[PDB]
This record gives sequence, structure tokens and C-alpha cells, in this order.
Amino acid sequence: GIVEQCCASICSLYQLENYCN
Amino acid sequence: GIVEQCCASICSLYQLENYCN
Amino acid sequence: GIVEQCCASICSLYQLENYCN
Amino acid sequence: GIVEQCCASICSLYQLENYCN
Amino acid sequence: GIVEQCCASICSLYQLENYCN
Amino acid sequence: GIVEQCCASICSLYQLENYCN
Amino acid sequence: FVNQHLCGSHLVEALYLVCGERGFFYTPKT
Amino acid sequence: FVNQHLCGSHLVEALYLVCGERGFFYTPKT
Amino acid sequence: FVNQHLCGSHLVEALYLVCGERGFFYTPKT
Amino acid sequence: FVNQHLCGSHLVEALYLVCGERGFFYTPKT
Amino acid sequence: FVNQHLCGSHLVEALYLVCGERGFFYTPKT
Amino acid sequence: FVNQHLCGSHLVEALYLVCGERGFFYTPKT
Ligand SMILES: [Zn+2]
Ligand SMILES: [Zn+2]
Repeated sequence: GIVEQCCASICSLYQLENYCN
Repeated sequence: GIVEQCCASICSLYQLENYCN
Repeated sequence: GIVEQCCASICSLYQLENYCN
Repeated sequence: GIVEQCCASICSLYQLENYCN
Repeated sequence: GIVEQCCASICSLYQLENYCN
Repeated sequence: GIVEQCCASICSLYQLENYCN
Repeated sequence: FVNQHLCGSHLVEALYLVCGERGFFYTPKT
Repeated sequence: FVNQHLCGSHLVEALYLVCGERGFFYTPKT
Repeated sequence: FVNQHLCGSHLVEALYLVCGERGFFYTPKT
Repeated sequence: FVNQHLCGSHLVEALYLVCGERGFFYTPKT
Repeated sequence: FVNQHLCGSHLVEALYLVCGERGFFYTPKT
Repeated sequence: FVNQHLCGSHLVEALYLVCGERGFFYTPKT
């Protein structure tokens, strides 16, 4: 999920926008 | 939702926990 | 500046990026 | 206290240091 | 104190409430 | 710069005030 | 007015501490 | 946008601003 | 009104930076 | 509630919300 | 009034995420 | 003032309050 994708590793804005609804 | 019940008046932790999963 | 355009109304990321270097 | 002197007007660091231990 | 109990180690809500006044 | 001086190492208030304008 | 945008950041920060691992959804739409 | 690890409340706040009136979901359990 | 609850979080955050190791007490009661 | 280490300003903010109008004390020196 | 001081902290926090390594200048003076 | 490492948004917020109406510059690229 988000912790693994964005905290453990880095997330581009497009990727962080996958968690918008 | 939460913006109209908790920005118009203060919401305690207990009132905030209602909006969790 | 930013205080009068973004505290008086909401500024999206895109509007905020205008004030970067 | 601090809520009535610093939320009604801006308090600098110096005014805030008065409420430390 | 609090740093040692809640930052070095983890604090339950009951324990964090020991630092309320 | 600031990251190197204030995050990698610690900055006194005088030093952090070097980055005020 | 007052500011529900600034309140919303505080709100989602508060919900991060209260919900913990249960997680949440923030929808200012109803 | 910023190019670094965003954890805990800094991830929730990055979500809050990126998503705008769409809102988001924060689900840390895995 | 205005919002002294949202202001209070900013206030205690500001006091964490200003007081450092002297610490503080936050009492909205007087 | 959240079940993780809370340090610096994240501890002060957790205190701020947990305690409510009671207020709290932040004393980091040990 | 409303509060542009509390809004300004949110503003510079938002700009830290949006600008990333381009950095910024915050001048409430114009 | 606090005597510890201040990184990311905690450095921007320390700057925000220290500098007051003077404003500041945040330039993380080196
Ligand atoms: Zn705020
Ligand atoms: Zn942090």
C-alpha cells in the first residue's frame, strides 16, 4: 500500500495521486 | 460530514474516531 | 502576494507552484 | 492566557518565550 | 519522562494521558 | 546551505536567522 | 469566512493519530 | 513535487493537498 | 468565530520550538 | 489510537489533542 | 479577522511539498 | 530556542516563526 510505496520508497505526484479518491 | 461537524465546533478524539475505518 | 491570493480563497498545488523558484 | 493574547493578535518568539518554564 | 516513554518506546493513549494535567 | 547546516548538524537561532530575508 | 481548508489539514492530521492502523477516508462531499 | 520519503502525518498532509476536494484514503495496514 | 482550537495546535507547536528543553505547560484555563 | 513512536512536535500535537481543554505538560529534559 | 498568520504556516508547508528542490521565498510584503 | 536537528517541513516551520514578517528563503539544493 501507501506506506510501503511512499514512505519505504519514494512516490511521484502521479503515484501519490493513486491514493486520491 | 466531518468538515461541517468538526470545523464549526470542536471535536474530541471520541467524535473523530467515528470517521475511522 | 500569496497571503492575499491563497488565504482569502483556496489555492491548488498548481496555483502554489507559481511561487516556487 | 496565551490563547487570548496570541490567537487574537500575532505573538513573536519573544512573546511566546514568556510562557516557557 | 515523556520523551523516554513515548518517543524511545511507544505509548498507549492511557499512558500519554499521564501527561495531561 | 540550510539543509547541511541545520538538518545534518544543529543550528542556533542566530544561525537559523541567517536564512531570514 | 472561517477556514475549513486550514481546518481540514488539522482534521486529517487528528484522524491519522486517532484511527492509527484502521486508516480512514476523508471525503468533504456528502 | 518533493522527491523524498513521506511518512506518518507527512504522508497524510501530502495526500490532503495533492488530492484537493476529491479527498483520499489512508490505509497503512499491510 | 475565528478558531482558537486550530490556533492552539500552532501555539503548542511554536512553544515546542521556542522553549526547547525548558519545556512548557499549556493551560487554556485562567 | 496510533501505535508508534511519537517524537518532537508530533508528541506535542498528540498531547494537544488527547488532553483537550485539560491542557498538558511537555517536559523533555531528563 | 480570519488568520493569515495561521494560514501562512500552512502556506509555507504546502510550498515545501510543491516546490521540492527548486526551493522558495516567502515574502508577505509586496 | 530548541537545540536539535530540524529537517524537511520542521525546518520550514522553524524558519517561518523565527523570521516573522521578514519572511525567509528555503533553498535545499546543494
Ligand atoms: Zn492551522
Ligand atoms: Zn515530522
